[PDB]
Amino acid sequence: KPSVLFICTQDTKEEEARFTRAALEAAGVEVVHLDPSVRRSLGGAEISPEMVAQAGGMTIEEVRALGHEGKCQDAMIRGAIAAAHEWDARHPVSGILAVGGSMGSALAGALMQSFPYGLPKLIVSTMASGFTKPYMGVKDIAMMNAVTDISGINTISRDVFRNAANAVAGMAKGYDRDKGPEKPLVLITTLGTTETSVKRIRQALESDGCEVMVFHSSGAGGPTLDGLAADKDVALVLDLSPTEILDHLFGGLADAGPDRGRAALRKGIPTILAPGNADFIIGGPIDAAEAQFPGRRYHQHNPQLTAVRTNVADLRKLADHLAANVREAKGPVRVFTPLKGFSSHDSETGHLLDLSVPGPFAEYLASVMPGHVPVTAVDAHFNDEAFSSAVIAAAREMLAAKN
Amino acid sequence: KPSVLFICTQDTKEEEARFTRAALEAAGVEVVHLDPSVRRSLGGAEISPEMVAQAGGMTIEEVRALGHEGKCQDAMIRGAIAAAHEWDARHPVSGILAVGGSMGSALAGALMQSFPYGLPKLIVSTMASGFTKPYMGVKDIAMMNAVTDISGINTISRDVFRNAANAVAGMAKGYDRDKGPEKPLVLITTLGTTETSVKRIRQALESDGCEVMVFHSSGAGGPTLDGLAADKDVALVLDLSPTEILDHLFGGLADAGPDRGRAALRKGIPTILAPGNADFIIGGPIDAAEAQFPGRRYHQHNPQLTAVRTNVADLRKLADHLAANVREAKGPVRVFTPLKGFSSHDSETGHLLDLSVPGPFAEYLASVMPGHVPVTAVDAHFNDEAFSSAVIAAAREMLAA
Ligand SMILES: COc1cc(C(C)=O)ccc1O
Ligand SMILES: COc1cc(C(C)=O)ccc1O
Ligand code: NA
Ligand code: NA
Ligand code: NA
Repeated sequence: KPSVLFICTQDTKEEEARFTRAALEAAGVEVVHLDPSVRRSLGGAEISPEMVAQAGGMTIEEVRALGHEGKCQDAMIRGAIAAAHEWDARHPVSGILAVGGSMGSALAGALMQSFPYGLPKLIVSTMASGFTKPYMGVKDIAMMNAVTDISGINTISRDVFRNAANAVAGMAKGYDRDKGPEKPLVLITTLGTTETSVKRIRQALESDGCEVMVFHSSGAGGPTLDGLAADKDVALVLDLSPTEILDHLFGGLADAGPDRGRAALRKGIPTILAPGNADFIIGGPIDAAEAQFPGRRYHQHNPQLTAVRTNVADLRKLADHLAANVREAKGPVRVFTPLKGFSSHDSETGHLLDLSVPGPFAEYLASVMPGHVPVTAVDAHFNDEAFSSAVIAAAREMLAAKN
Repeated sequence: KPSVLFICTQDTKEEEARFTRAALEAAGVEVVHLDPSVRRSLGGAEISPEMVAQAGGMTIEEVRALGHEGKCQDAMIRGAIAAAHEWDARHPVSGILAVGGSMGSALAGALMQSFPYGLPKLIVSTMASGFTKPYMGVKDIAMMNAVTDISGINTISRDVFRNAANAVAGMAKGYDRDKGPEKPLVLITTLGTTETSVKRIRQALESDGCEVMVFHSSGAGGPTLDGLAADKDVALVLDLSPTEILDHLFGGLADAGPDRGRAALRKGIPTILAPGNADFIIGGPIDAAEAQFPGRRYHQHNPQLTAVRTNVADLRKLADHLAANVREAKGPVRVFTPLKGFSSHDSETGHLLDLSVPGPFAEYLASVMPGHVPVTAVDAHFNDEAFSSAVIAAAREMLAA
């Protein structure tokens, strides 16, 4: 029998998970239930909430002690993705089914984007608003809504759950993981403010036959890349947005701890580094951000998040940290850095342009990197075709290397 | 074996269509391929493009010569829906799978919205924008997207098509159309400018246990309601937006011919009429709309569509036509009309407001409707809670009768 990874929190409405798991089993698959609940642990799940938390580096006690709703969701996203790949590496699944509200669907979307293209993936959403919007697109994720007003406002339809179980079971029984052409797996980090070049890079390498995954470097994406680099078969890492490292260095909101970006280097995966988004630290709401980082220029991204302009002194600490990471690398590394700005905020159309910073940064980064890691300073903005073209050419050389 | 209705244009996706059909067959279903192609008519489709066109009342050559995105789409939607329900009438399907771009996905969505809640439904879209947006919400339609750039930009993936076929076959093999309680079926017409009250009406009757289908009355929706009313077990029709009748009278863009709105009445289904959106005729872009409909007032709804303000005389013609239709009714009919405006364009925060029209229109409408059909003039706007509540109360009485 094929195995389906089933993602569903039991702390709310435990009958949804019970019903859907029974419908999967009745349709002829085995179930591995991953339960990322924070409020209560009901039992009956292969991957318990406690296991989920710890896979991400926190005990559930520590997760429950977070006083920040965003950081708490990030911890369970990080844990769920870590636990799912740690499991799949040893016991491969043939499909992923998720049932959740706004937060649970968002967690499932991120997790599903980190599994291979073509693996069956289905989210059953239970919020009245639209489907979740996974980062940079739905990709191959199938979506169904279970909310109906028939028989009562905001009924959660068991007919949808039954249809979803029968669908995923059908897909899983038809799925042949070791089929089709093998596609080298390329992992990329980005923020919205570096998507222009990241999209060009993605499209070029996919055109070559690679499978490219793109992760949002806002607190959980970088850790997803790091987990894949350690536990799955990755051909190339393009760690182009070190937001989570820079925020770690200065107390920003994307802090994901000190080991961000080290895994690929320790595994010896060919890696390209770039300083996308190094023009800002991510602070909180404007009044808090200004209080935490006085005397700077700010851009209010949304009500919760403020881009805080960096300076040369800030980026020398980033350079030092990246150089130390690279000195631990067990495989090849290249570094590319743009001379005319790091993101769309740091641009002629943005609110944080400061052209005095890229030059000194590039010169210092080259001085601290070891001799076997060349730094290429590109006379372009990050989002210029000249910069994506330079990264693409380098990626293609690293992917052409023979065993 | 159960059957799956498979919607896919072969004139642009022939390889994908044959692959996906084969995958459905391998997974143990029979396939009914409905092919709404507009360029070519390739072999193997149960419901050919020619049938899609003619089931709606046009030859495929006539559809091709429209040259016009909206008129072509409306023709193929009307035809695809008529042909699909005609097939299903005698040979019932157990699921619907569609594979298409922007237009094919939208046609599939409209067709799926005219089939019962819970019947397996999956749209695989092939446009880069992602999923299509079915009118007033996805409800029970499942969505996938097959675009990928791997091995070539704007590829569409065999892995996704195979997953989609396996999914719908699995759902169809597990589907029991007789499971659960019967839901009384209620059909409603609307435009975006009457959605505020229609949403309340839908929610109240769904919460009573009804299945409610809602149709956009822009050229294909009304005809879908009429087809269902003629041929299916319908508990109640709320024909609250006679746009397609008004545009037939004046040559507007939602014209769907002379029989719009008659089927439910001729059959005898309990029906409520209202004059939602009677503040405007639908014209084309503003310059052409002014030339077609001179001497009026206009509101540019989007670059393609202009709302052309109606006047007293126009609405007396509409009332005459509605009354003629009602005199043919074989079952209960009631009428509700709002005294403070017919749509969100005809409101204090709308660009077509004319509060001098609803009062005299309501008087005239009552005078030409037969006396056994009540005509209630509500001292509210169409989209006010008082108006939806009046319609809901009458709907409940008519369902209980
Ligand atoms: C959290 O993700 C983002 C934050 C910013 C800021 C804070 O400007 C920009 C782009 C992003 O994708
Ligand atoms: C074609 O559908 C619509 C047209 C209008 C106009 C022409 O104002 C308003 C709402 C609609 O849902
Ligand atoms: Na949940
Ligand atoms: Na549950
Ligand atoms: Na939930």
